[PDB]
Amino acid sequence: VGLPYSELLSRFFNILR
Amino acid sequence: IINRQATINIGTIGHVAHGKSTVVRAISGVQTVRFLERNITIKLGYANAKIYKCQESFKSDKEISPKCQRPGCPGRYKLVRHVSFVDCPGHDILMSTMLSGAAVMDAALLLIAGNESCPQPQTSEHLAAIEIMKLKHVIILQNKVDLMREESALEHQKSILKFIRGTIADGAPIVPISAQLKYNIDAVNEFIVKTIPVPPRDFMISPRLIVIRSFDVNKPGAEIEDLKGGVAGGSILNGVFKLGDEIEIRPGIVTKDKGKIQCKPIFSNIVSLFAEQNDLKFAVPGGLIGVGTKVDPTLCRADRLVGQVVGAKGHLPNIYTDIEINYFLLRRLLGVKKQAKVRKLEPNEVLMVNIGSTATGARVVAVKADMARLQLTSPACTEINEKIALSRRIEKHWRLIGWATIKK
Repeated sequence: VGLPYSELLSRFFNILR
Repeated sequence: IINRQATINIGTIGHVAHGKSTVVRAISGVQTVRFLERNITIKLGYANAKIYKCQESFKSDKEISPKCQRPGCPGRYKLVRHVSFVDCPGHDILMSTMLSGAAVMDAALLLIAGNESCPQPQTSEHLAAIEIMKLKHVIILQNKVDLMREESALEHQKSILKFIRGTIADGAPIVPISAQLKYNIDAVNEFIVKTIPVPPRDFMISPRLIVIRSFDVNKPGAEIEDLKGGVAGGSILNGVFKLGDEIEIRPGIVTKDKGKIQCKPIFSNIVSLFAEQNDLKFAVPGGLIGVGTKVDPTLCRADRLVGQVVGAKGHLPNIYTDIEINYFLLRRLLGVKKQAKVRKLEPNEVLMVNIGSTATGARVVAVKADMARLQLTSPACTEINEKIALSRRIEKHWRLIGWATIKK
């Protein structure tokens, strides 16, 4: 399943050091 | 919140130099055991992860610490589950320790890095072993995303999704995480609760224990006046154990060497039980529990208790030398970087046969269409049927061929 994954990846890229 | 031990065995699989131990450290906190005397028997770590959900948001409710001050709500977290980690090796030579860990497991965690190549030989070999030994509850995790770009990580996801089509598993959750940076761990803890249901496990089933690791507590400086017994790092899948029960280690013992050996299974009584952190009286099946037996600390030193079956008193598991196997072969070999077609089994050839946890070198006596007769050099016990994964010497080190079942 690859539909809520893209929202989790975009959340990860937003919060990075 | 009351202290409770492991409910379900969850393992972690990946590749070498990825950082599987760093992923375990990010989820739970306590570092891996392997990194001389204690713990050392098989290549596996030990760390307990805590799942406490705040239902006073969505994924952030499941927290590492029991006290809730992070998600927003001042109210304390509720008890859901306590899990144990059994980290399996991701190497081509270390195959027997992986298949021993797969029988212990009930759920799996796959790790694929972004920057590296899409079809990895070891992870496909771990996926094949999962399909053989029934471990369908798999969560796919992306290891490193920050090194990769915005579009490249999305293209890597599409190549993983296209790869998982012909396999038995259809609906597996995918999460993007980081081990060193510590992010999105709460989402993984949410998926563990939701996607994995606990299988039915009752008091009725006769007690059986599978020993993986060997603990001996002998301290430098301390005198011989205070000695600790040989603790066995075993896992229970059926039957509830308590303090003060008789145990026999089935396969046998080498204590005396012209003539013949006529020895019984190694008898031992439970002295102490080690679960979670504190001393507990009951042993709930579905977790790694250090059973402190009367057996000597010299026997539980290093490489002696690696894949040995244990039965409770008043029960007789049979010892076999000639085993009847019902084998099925795969199309092409998995584990190699050139992929070659699997040839027919030749008479009299050494094969590493992994019956659950037991590591034995077996020779083929008779070759048929579906069944094969195998002679074992070292004795291995059979209780019910047991899930088996076969491995052969074709190119340098051991390679997986297919699956087998004992018909006895």
